[PDB]
Formats: sequence, structure tokens, C-alpha cells
Amino acid sequence: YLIGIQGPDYVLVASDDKMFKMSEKILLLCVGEAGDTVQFAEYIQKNVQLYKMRNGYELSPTAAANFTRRNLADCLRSRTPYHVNLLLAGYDEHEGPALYYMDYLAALAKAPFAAHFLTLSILDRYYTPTISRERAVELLRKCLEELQKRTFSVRIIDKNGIHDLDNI
Amino acid sequence: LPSHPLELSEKNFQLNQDKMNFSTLRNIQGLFAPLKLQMEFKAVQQVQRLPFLSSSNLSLDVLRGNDETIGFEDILNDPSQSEVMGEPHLMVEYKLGLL
Amino acid sequence: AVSVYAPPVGGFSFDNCRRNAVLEADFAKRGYKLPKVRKTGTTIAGVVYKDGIVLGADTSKIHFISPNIYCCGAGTAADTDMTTQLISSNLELHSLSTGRLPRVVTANRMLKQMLFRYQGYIGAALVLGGVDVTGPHLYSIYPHGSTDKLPYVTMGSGSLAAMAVFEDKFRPDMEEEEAKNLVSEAIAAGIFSNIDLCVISKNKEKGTTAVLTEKITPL
Amino acid sequence: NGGAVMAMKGKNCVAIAADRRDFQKIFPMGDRLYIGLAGLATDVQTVAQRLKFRLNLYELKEGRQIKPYTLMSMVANLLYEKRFGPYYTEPVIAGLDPKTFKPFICSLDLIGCPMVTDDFVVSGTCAEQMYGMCESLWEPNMDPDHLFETISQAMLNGVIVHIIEKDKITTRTLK
Amino acid sequence: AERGYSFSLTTFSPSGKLVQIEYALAAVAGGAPSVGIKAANGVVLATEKKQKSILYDERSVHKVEPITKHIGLVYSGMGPDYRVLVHRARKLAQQYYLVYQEPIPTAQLVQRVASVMQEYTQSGGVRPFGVSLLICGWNEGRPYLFQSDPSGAYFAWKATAMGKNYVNGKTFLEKRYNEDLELEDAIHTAILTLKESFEGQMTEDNIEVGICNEAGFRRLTPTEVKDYLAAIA
Amino acid sequence: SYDRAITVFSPDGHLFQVEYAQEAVKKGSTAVGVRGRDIVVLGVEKKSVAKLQDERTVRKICALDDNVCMAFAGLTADARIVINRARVECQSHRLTVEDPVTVEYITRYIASLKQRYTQSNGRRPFGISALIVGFDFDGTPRLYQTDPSGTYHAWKANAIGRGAKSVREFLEKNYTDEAIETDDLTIKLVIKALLEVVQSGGKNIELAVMRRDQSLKILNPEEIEKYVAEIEKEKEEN
Amino acid sequence: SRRYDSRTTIFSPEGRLYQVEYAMEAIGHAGTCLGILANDGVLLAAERRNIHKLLDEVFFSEKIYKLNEDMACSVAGITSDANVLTNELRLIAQRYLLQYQEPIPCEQLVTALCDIKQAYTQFGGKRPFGVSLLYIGWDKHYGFQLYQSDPSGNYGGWKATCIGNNSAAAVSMLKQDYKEGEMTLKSALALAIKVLNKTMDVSKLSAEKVEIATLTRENGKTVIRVLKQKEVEQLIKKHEEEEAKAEREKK
Amino acid sequence: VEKRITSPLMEPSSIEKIVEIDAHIGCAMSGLIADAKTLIDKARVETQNHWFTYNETMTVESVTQAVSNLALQFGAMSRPFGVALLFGG
Amino acid sequence: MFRNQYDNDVTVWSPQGRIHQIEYAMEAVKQGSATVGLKSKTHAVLVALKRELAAHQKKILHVDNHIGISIAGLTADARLLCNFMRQECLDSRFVFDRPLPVSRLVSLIGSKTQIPTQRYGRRPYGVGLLIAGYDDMGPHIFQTCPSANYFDCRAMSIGARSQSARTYLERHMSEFMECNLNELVKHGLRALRETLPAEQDLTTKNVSIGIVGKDLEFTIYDDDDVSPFLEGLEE
Repeated sequence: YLIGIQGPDYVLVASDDKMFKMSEKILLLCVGEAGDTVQFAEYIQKNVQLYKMRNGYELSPTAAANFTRRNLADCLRSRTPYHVNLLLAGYDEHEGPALYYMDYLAALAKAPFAAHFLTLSILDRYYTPTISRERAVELLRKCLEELQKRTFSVRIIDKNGIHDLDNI
Repeated sequence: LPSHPLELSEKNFQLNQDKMNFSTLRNIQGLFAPLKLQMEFKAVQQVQRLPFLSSSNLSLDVLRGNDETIGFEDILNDPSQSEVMGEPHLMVEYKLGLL
Repeated sequence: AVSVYAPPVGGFSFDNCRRNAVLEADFAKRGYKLPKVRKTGTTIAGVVYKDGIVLGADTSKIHFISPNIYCCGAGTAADTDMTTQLISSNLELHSLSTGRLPRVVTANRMLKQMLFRYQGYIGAALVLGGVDVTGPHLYSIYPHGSTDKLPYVTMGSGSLAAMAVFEDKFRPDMEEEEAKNLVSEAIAAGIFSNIDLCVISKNKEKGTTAVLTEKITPL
Repeated sequence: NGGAVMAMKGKNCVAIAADRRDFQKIFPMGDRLYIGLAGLATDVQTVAQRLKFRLNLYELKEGRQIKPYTLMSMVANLLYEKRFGPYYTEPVIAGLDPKTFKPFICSLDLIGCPMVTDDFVVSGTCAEQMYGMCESLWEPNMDPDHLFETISQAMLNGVIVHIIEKDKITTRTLK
Repeated sequence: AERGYSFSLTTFSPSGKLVQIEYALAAVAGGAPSVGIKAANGVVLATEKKQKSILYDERSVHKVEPITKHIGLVYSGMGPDYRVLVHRARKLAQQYYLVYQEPIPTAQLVQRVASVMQEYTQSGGVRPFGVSLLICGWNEGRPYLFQSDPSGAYFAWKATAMGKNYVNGKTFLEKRYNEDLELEDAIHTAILTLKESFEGQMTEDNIEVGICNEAGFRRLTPTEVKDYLAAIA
Repeated sequence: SYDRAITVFSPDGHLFQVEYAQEAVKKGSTAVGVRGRDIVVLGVEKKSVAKLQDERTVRKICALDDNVCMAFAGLTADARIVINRARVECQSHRLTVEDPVTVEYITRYIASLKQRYTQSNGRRPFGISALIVGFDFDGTPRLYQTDPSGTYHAWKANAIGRGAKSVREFLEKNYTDEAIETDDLTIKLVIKALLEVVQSGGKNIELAVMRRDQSLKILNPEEIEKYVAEIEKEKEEN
Repeated sequence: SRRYDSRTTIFSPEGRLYQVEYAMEAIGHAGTCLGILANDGVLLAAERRNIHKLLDEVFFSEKIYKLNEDMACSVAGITSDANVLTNELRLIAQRYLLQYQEPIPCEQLVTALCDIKQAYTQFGGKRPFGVSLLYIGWDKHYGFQLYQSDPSGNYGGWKATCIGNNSAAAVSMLKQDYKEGEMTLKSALALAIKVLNKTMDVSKLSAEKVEIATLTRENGKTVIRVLKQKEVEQLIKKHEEEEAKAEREKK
Repeated sequence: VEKRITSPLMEPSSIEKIVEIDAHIGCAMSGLIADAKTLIDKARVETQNHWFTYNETMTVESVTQAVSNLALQFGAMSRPFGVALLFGG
Repeated sequence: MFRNQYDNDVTVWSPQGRIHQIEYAMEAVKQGSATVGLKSKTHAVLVALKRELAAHQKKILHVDNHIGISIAGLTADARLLCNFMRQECLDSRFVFDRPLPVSRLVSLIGSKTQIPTQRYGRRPYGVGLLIAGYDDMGPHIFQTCPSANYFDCRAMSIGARSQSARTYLERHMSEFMECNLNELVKHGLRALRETLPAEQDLTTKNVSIGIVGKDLEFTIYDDDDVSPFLEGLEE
């Protein structure tokens, strides 16, 4: 249950925590094999820290997403039992908010909204680019209720930066 | 285990080629011919570009006798155009055997 | 940048293989729909006669190796085009060094050795036919690297009927028009379609279309 | 492992149309040259990325633009590099020649196998029946609008029709 | 004197000169005359072959050799290095043709061979190839002419000369060569240049001519060059 | 003499090639490190500002981990290589131990790299000495040094590079504890050290500040000018 | 000084590596190459130094190269080494683009090639390349940039720079006639052509002695182009007319 | 050992010449401390593997022999190790 | 005079057809301390004269159960040769289950020490080894000159001032064969004392004895253990 809702100036994730931040303005949500997921998260976090502090500027959410897709493809390719699904919520200084859906096979896809089916169906029923934070929290609550009928702790990556929001 | 039966067959194709060549020469010519050929190959390989650049290895192919031959390794994947590259000093150290 | 020490190399990459096999196992039971290989399942034929070689490919499957060497193709397509192209380049280099036309024995040896090195994991069931200094030769390449220099040889879909036609209707040292009519008869049996007889002679419902996103980019 | 895309030929105009529902299949491999990767999404993305890497290197070194035939050869080489452990992609290459501006359309294999026609080429899981429908619908000579309708109906029997016209390319997602 | 720098290839002289490469170029300049003229219909690669003795067999090493169906070259300097580089050039051309199914452009082949020579010019343990390649060819309906050096640096040319009296050869080419100059008389111009830079009497077996036009490269037979010599004088 | 090979010794017992690498280090501009309480500073000589130059592209102070940085003196490219490799090592250590590196740790790695490159004739020794400073993790400010020889030494106040003797003697005189009672005091101390080293201040000082729970903060020229104006006011008072 | 220069990996009592210094001298023997940063963009006014009457023009440019969609550079040194160095630049840029799907920031590519050159300087048995490249480009971070690396890998940031022949005079005169934050690409080309006029004393600017490039940003796209023969001729004519007017005013 | 502190600002803790290779093993360094780093590191590694495998204490002679085997490699080092140790255990 | 060009490298012949580096290694072994080796019908005995406060060196070494050696040259190459000998014997007894013959081991060491002399970037092993042993065909006393070529000896001595010991051993070369272990050891001690200056007499802390016998396996005797033999040894 990792529900993400991209918005005008934020990206409200909702983990089941799974929220392993890579750097400022970047938040990666990893789900799958317990051992592989955290190891991959740590590896990518170290790589992005290296890039940040070697170049003086951090990888943008798009660049981080692409690099993570490449690395995840390699990792699955190096060892088959590396079933690791990702959800990279982040904010870009120029681009703005950026949510990124990616399956275990490292198929990156920018997502107006994402989840890792019942949760996605509720988002499909109701979603708007011009959405507010409280509206996204309500959406997450509805998706969680639908999934239960069939946690949701949320953070946002705002232009200010990563924030901790009331757990749902 | 490998990812394919041919994986190791072609990871070490050249190694096996030279091994069989030297075995045959030892059996027929004697000890001197493999020694001489090893010396020439070593001498030509000692001098080339650093590992982080693409060496031509021209004179090595001329000695080997495949300077006018084409194989799938020549065309399929081109080491001259690599997609991931390590640091220069790092790979030179690796080649020297320090790491 | 990091975690890369050994210098680059060239050749086939077998990295995709393991994940590919596991995913095929997954798709086999749920999902299916995996791309397959277009293959040269058609029949090919070839005969050797008095003044050269004649090959048949209903399909074309004939492949230029040298000006005096040609090769039919059966089995898998991409494999056979790549194999024929590589051996053609090798023989072109050999000819450039020689100043002489390449020999059919050289082509047969190259194909045999390369295909045996690949251990028949690439499907190139070929009928190598040409003329050289020695004379007309008709080899029969196999994916695993086995060659037979027979008066007539066939392989493919209807190759057995073509072989029967060759056996019944062949006489030693045919002539030009007789040889290319026997191969046509044998290759015609494989069909039972235009055939590329390669004679290597020694002497020579209005759906609803509602646009949503229309954009232009003047060039 | 879904995804399908086809191409059609016209008069100084060539079309390539893929479907949507959830990944890019129409990557511009040139100013008037596109690609038709169809299959597993991750494989499509990897093939497109590495093909564009090679294409950019080639363009920088040569000083000219990749031609459709040269792009087809490059794609075939790239796919054959991984012959064992094939890429789950069936590139369909459509576009005009940068110099002569002549239509070109082709389809490839999971391992690379050039297949060039001048009427239409289809790729994907349901490619055979789609190509049959195109045959039932295809005609010799098109204008940019007539070409657009033909490929669109064939795909439907949304569709992102990229009619590559030397004057200018047009894109439309139908239904 | 600066002899320590003269001997070593991997050292820069105090002024900043690579003396070993300079000596390789001196070897090139001490080679047999070779004149290449880029005409309008095609190009010419004429040289002064050193097979003037009656014993020297004609069907043997050729000064001008083809790399592809549409590319050929001539050299001035060391024959062995020339032949090895020709083998490498053919290998590279076949690689390009198998990768792209396209004829290797002359410029690309020149780049590849020049980089190969730069490889041995850079590292210590080998010597620069004491030979310069006058590579010609024809692409996209256009004649081409290039000049490679042991340093690995290469330049495009309209008409250039090599070997002995090569500066005089280039002066003569500048005197005679015209931009509109067509083939079948650019051959005459090359013949006259080699005569200006000749030692002995001009015979069809004392020269080796190879032209590359729309059709492609082709080493001229003794009969053809004999006819051209007869037309010249 | 025996100064034409890193391998060979001398009857004195000297490897003159490494001492020449140290001489090249001395050629470099001055770098001044002060180890205070909840503060560490790396004053660097910025005399050759020149014109039409970017101070952002060329700097001596660079970070190695989140809690450690360094400043060097000598061959700029060698220092660049060492800095990049040190960053790689720090991130690898954080990967495998999950906790931030210690200043001593990265100093050890840099010294080990210099020792690796001083082993053989083929590889020349890196001609830069690094003043590596930061906080261990528990909150212990650290100052260290490295040399091409390949050994490291912790320090309380150290100056390297151009005019190192005068600056380090000034630090010997004035380091004390009352000059590290506050971060401003350490900044003034390093600025005065470089004033003894380089003629001008503010525009000729590339100063860096790193507090207990703060990252590398390279002070802007206006702030260093304010600090040196404070030093001048203090001098006028006395 | 006849010692510690046999190898690149050997120091002197003063702590000097004479081999890289001789490589820089070889650079000095090269042809003049200018690079001037400007508000609108950045230019590379190089000296063609291709003045033979039997020389062809079958290439994009001799001095000026293109690295990627966002970068271009000039060369002043040994041509043979510069070719492989530019190939390495292109390859590195494409590697970064493939991995991150974003154009390589100029400083990163400059530093990678400097690592290449200083690695060849570091290890014995390898000759320092002896090529100085004049990089230009644009990126999201620092906008337009102007960099300059040397054989030893030492690279610096610049507003106006020169490498090759009469580099010191060119740089001094640039800083004598350069304004920081005010120069537009127009005035940048004017200053570049003035410097080339007053440095290249071998001959007057004939518009084939000169090879000027331009790198601007139109529609958020880095437009790397080279001044046409007409454009450089216009630059030369404008500079010469302004100089004649100034001489007339002086009287 | 007479540890030499070059300046009053130097930390004597970092210039220590006497080190610990194991609980029951100790040595004092004198000379090229940089190579002594490698020497004592080898000794520490050897005694650690001994404790790991045989769960006992390496003899002083055995650990000094191992680190000597490290030191024998010169002409690894390309020059003789320029430091001496006094393995007092 | 003219040999400076050709006396620095081991892979270069001099105009007089000589490799002076090998001769310099043979001088290095000479500069080492004197040791003695001799065998009886049933025993092979090694006696070595060691170098004040601080312990001495181990000239006598137990390289294998039935093979022992005495060192008279460089310590490093001696250690490497001892390691190689021990490895060879261990491998023989492990795989072939055979006590490695002493002569075979000596031939292996000869080849090992021949390698560097003809190879560049290396120096000849500057050590002389008196290898004692016993197997199959009785005791085996050998001598491996640092120049690869070696010799088999009924009695031998090598080192500094070793010529006196060699002369004394020659005086009684035939007696050693018909001698008891004790008498053989005393003869060895007298040979060692020949090398000592006339003033000095053998003590217990300057003598180590390596003894391998028919039933006995090689053992090194310390001051206390060598005292028995020194007690009774005629002046």
C-alpha cells in the first residue's frame, strides 16, 4: 500500500515505513523483497549523495528516477530474485513536483497518481491536477478504505522540501 | 553457473584458442615455439593505450594473424563506444593489480 | 563512474538470458504474448553439374558471399543473414589480400568453424554452392557445423520431396538448362510460387476517430 | 508484455501509429525519423535509450543525420548484440530520408531481422490480424490526410498517428 | 642538441616538440614520390614505384592498393607499415559495412586509420609508423583526398605530393592544378608532377597510377599508364 | 644524487622524490586549519584572484563526507583526484557501515592512497597535502594533515603550503583556548594567520566555516571582510 | 633542466614536473584561439591557420568541434591528440546523457577530460597529451559557461580566455577591454575580432584566417553554430571601419 | 620510545610509535611509519585469522614471521621496507 | 677496469664471457658466517657457528622431518628457499606419500636458483645451503652454491674463514664414514673451531647442531643440548 498523488506543487505519497529518502526533495518508496528493497534503497541513496556532494548540486527527480531505473534493471539482471517495486516522489526546482511509477522490471513511468490495483481504481475514479493537500489526503483515505473492503502514512515533497504529514 | 551455455564458451574463446595452439605446437614443434609466441604477445601487449581508452592492438592482431578477419565481437558490441566507464586512475590501478 | 574496473570488451551479451528465462516461465503460465522469431522455414535446393552450380530458394534465401560463391538459407532468418554477411566480409578481406577470387572450400570451412563455435544455437541450415579455382562445389552447412559435399542437397519444409526429385531425376554432370530445370523441379516439389533459381555457372467499418491532442511542429 | 504499432507509406509522407491506454512506443530517432518499439515496457525503454546513445554518437562523428536504412541497420545490430537473451521488442521504423525525403517503413525482430515493405508493416502481439486488416484497407497512393485516416482505421480495427510529412509532421490521438 | 628528447618518443623537447614524430615525418619525406590530385570527375593517386629493375615482378606488391570498392590509397615511406595499415583499413571498412550496411565514408576510414597510428605515436615502447597515407575515395557523388601522417594527424587536400622533392611537387601542383580540373587530364597533371620529381626516365613500369571516380577505385594497368605517358610526351 | 627514482634510497636514508613532492606541496598557496569547540575553519590564501576568473570553479576547500572536509596546497589536479576518491570512499563506508565516517578515517584513506602512489617508480606521489577537518560524529572537532609520504597526523592548529612556517608559528603563539572560545574567535584567528601569510584580507581569503551540526559553509567575501574589519578595529583599540 | 624530464613521473628539487611544462610550451606553439563569455551566449573566435591554396574544406571545422547538443569546444595544440580527446569528450557526454537522460553539465565534462589528461600525466610510459581545449556551453545550473583545460588537467573558469599563440597578450587585452555582466554576444564578437586583429600580426584578417563560433539559447535550445564567411567578413569590416574612424578622430 | 613532537600544536596521540597488534602482542615502530602501517596491519590480520580459526594466541615468533613474509617482498613493495619493529609480546 | 658496463646486470655477458653478478653472489655467500656439514654411514650432521646481548640467528633449520639445512648467506633468500623446500617436501608427503628424496630436492633448488640468473629484474639467491638428510640410500650432505650448480659432499663447509674448516675436513674426509654420531659431531665442532681465531674456543651459545640419522629425524640442538658434545671435545 504505497499510494502516491502528484499535485500542483507537491507529491503526497502514502506508505504501508517504506519512505526511504535519497536526498533533499527526493523520496523513494520501495516495496517487495524485504532484504533487497532496503539494500537497493541504501545503494541509490549513497549514489545520489555522492553525485550531490561531488558536483555541488543534487540529482533532479527526473534524473534520479532515470538513474534508479537503470540501476534496478541492472540489479534484476544481475540476480533474478530482486523483485523490487519503486515509487520515487520528488520535487524539482524547475520542473516542479514529480511522481514516478516503476514496476519491478524497472519500467519507469511518470505518474499523475500511482499505487503499489484497488487503490489505483479509486484514484482513477477521482483525480484532478488542480488538487490541494487535504484533497489528496482524503483521496488516500478513500483508497485505503477501498483496499480494506477488497498503514497509509503520508509525506509530501513540497517546494519548501520534504514534510511529515498526519499519519492516515 | 553461467547465464548461457555459450557464456563461458565465448568469454574464454580466445584463451582456449591460444591454449590449443600452444598445445599443438608443444606436441609437434617443441617447447620453443609456444615460448616464443608467448614472448611476442606479451611484448606487444606491454605497449598500448591506458585501459580507460580504446587500444588499437594493431600489431597484436598482426602477430595473431587475425588483423584481416572479422568476427561478431568486432561488430556487435563496440568497446570503443562504451556505455559505462570507470575513473581513469581507478582502472589504471586495477590493471596494475593494486586493487 | 564507480563499480566499473575491467575495461570494455566485445561480443554477444548473455546477461539478459537468465531474467529472460525466468520471465518466460512467468509468462508461460500467465500473460503470454512474447515476441517470437521470424524464420526461413521455406525449402532450398542445390545441384552441381558440368559447368557450375545451381541453387533454388522458393521463399530470396540466396545470399551473396563472393562473386563466384553463393549460399542458400534455411532455419532462422536473422541468424542466416548475419552468418552469410560475416563470412562474405571475411572472404572479401581474404580476396583483397589474395587478389584472387575466394575458394568455395574456404567459405565452407569458415561457415563450419563459426557455426560449430556457436554450437548450433543460431539456426543457419545453408546450402553453400559456388565455383572456384578447383571447380564447382556444393556443400551443405548445418547449424551445428557439419558439412556434406554431395551432388545434390536440400533442406527446409518440403525438402524431402525435393530430395526424392533430385535422386530420381539426376544424372552425373548435367548441363546448364538441365541442371536449372532439375533444381526447379525439386524446389517446385518443395512448394507442393516464384523461385529465385541462382545459377552460378563456371563459365560466367469507419471507426469513431475523434482527435484529442492535435499539435504541429513546423520544420 | 503488451503494445502494438504499425506504419504506412504515402507520397512524401509516412505514418507510424501506436496505441495508448502505458508507455512510449514512438521515439523520434531523427528529425523526420521515428521508431516503433513494441513489447515489454522496460525492454522498449532500454532499447530506445541505447539506440539513441549510438545515434547521437554517430551523428556527432559523421556530421550527417541517420538515414532510415542506416537506422534500421543500427537497430538490427543493437538487437543482435543480445541475440541470446533477446530484447522483447519489435521496432517498426518509419520516416523520411533526411536528404531525398523519400518514405521508408520496416519492421524488425526481437533479435533484429530487417523486413522492408512499401505498403505497411505491423508489430505487436496481434500484429498478424492487424496487418490483414490493413491489407483489406490499404491503397497505393495517399496524401497526408488520406494516409492518416487509413492507418488510424487499421489500428482501430487511442491511436497516436504520427504522419511524417516533409513539410511538417502531425500527431493526433484518436479516441 | 637536445639528444635526450631526440631519442625518446614519449618526451617533449624544451621548446615543446616531439622529435621522434619529426624523424618519422623525415622518413616519410625520404620516401618515393607520390602525387594525388582531386579532380572533378574523380581523383588520381599516382606515384613512382621502385620496381624499375626487370627482375622485379609486376604482379607483386602494389604501391596503390584498394581498401573497399570505392576507396584506395597510396603511401610514401615504409612499405611494411603501409601494408599493415592497409590491412587495418580493410578490417575497419568491413566492420563499418557490417554495422551499418553502408560504404565507409572516406573521411571516417581516414579518421580510424589516423587514430590507429596515433595509438602507437602516443605510448612508449613502439615507434610512429614511418609512412604517410594518401587516401582517396568517392562518396555521395563527390571526390575525396586525404593525407595521414605518423603523428596521427590527417588533413583533406585538393592536390598534394609526397616523397622526394615533395615541396617542389606541391609547388608544381599549385602552378598547374585547377579547381575545375577534370579527370583523364588530372592524370596528366600527376604524371607531369612525378616527372618534375623523378630520377631517371619515365616508364609505365616506373609509375603506379590509381584513380577513383563514380565507378570506384581502380589501379591502372601498365597499358593505361603507358598510354597516358605517350600522350604526355 | 639518488633523487631520480622513488624506489632507490640514499646513504642518508632519504627518498628525495617524495621530499620533492613535498616541495611542490610547499609551492601551493597557504591553507590554515583551526580546531575549536563546535567549530572548524579552513582559511586559504586567495591572493591570485586575477581578472575574468571564477572563484566558484577553483577552490581549495572541498567536502569529503557530510561531517568532514579538506583544504590542500599543491598540484590542483592531484588534489582533485584525491578529493573525488575520498568522496567515493566515504560514501562506500557509509554504505557498508550505515554510519558517517570519522575525520580520521578519510585521512587514513587519503594517506593510504598517497602511500600507494609512492610505492613504485611508475606512479609518482600525489603532490598535495590535505588539511582534513570536521567532526567525528559524536561531536569531537578534528584537525588532521596528510603528505605525499603517506602518513597522517592529528593537529590542533596547522598551516601548510606557502609560508607555512610563519603561519604555523603565529598559530603556535595565538591558538590557545581563548581564541577558540567562540566560532567568531576561530574565524578571526585564521584570518589573522593569513594576514601574516598574505598581505590583503577579505578579497584574498577563501575561508570556510563548519560548525558542530552544520555542513561545509564557505563564507562569502563580505562576511570575511566584516571579520577582518573587526580584527582591524581590535588592532586600533590596542 | 636536462634532469627530471626523462619521464613525466619524476619531480625536481623545486617540486616541478618539466614534462607538463613542455606540453604547455607546445600549446604555446599552437594557433590563437579565443573564448569570450557573453550575456546572450558565448563565442569561440579561433585562428583557422589553414592558408594553403590546395587545401579542401570537407569538414565542419578545424579548430571548432561539437561535443553534444549543449557544448562545443576549440583546440590549440597537437591535432592528433586533440582528435582522440574530442572523441573522448563526445563519448563521456553521451555516457552521462544515456545514464541520466539530461545533457552533461559543462563543468562535469571538462573535469572528466581533465581527469583523462592528468591520468596520462600521472603514470609512467605515457606522454602528456599536450592539448589545450577551450570549452563552451550552457546548462540549467550555471547558464552559459566558458572553461579552459591544459595538458596537466588544470582547468579554470573564465569570462574571456585565450590559448595557443600570443595567448598572454590576448588575455591581457581582453581584460583591458572586457566588462563583466555587460558584454553581449554582439560586443563579445567585436572584442574577439579586435583581439584577433591586434594579436595575429602575421597577416590581416582575411575572413579565412578566422574561424568564429557562436552558442546561444533560442526557444530553450542551445544553438551551436559557426559564423558564415559573410558574418566574419562583416565583423572584420566593422572592426576595421571603427578603427579607421578612431584614427581619424585622433588626428 | 622517544616519540618526537615536531611542534607544540601537534597531537601526541596521533604520533604514537607503540601500537597494539593483539591483546598479548605489542610492537614499537621506528622509521618510515607509513610502511609500518602496512606491516602492523598484516600482523593484526594474521593474529585475527588465527583467533578466528584455531581460537588461540599466535606466538610472537609466528606473527613476526608472517609480517616478515610481508616484508620479504621487495625488488607489495618495490623497495626495501624503510622501518623496523620491536614485536614485544 | 672495463667490466663496469657488464658487472651490474645479471643478463649480460662480459667481453670475457662472464656474468659478474653470479660471482658477486658467490662472494656474498663467502662473506657470511662459517658452517660445517658432514655425514657418517648412519648420520648426517650439520654444525654452524653463530654470530653479546640479544639472541642469535637460526643458521640450522628443520626444513622437513628428515631434511635439514644450514644457512651461510643472505637471510631473505635463505628464508624463501627454506619455504620452497618445506612446501616441496610437504606436497610430496601429502600426495605421493613419499619422503621427498634429498637429491631431488637439491635439484629442485638448483633449478629454482638458476631461474633468477637468466631472468632480468631479479638477482641470484645469495645463500649457500648445507642440506643434511637421510632416506633410502643413507645420509645425504649437499651444498647449493648460490650459483645454481650444486655438489654432493661427504663433508663440506661454507662461509667466512671456512677454508680452515674445509682443510680440516679434508684431513679426515675418510674417517667420518666410520664414526659414531658423537664422534662425527665432535669432528664437526673441531672443523668449526678451525674457523674461529686461535684465541677463541667454542662455547655453547655460539654453536647449533643439526642431526638427522638412521632412526633419528632432524633436530636442532641448543646451547644446553650442544653442551654434551662440547663436553669431551678435544681442544
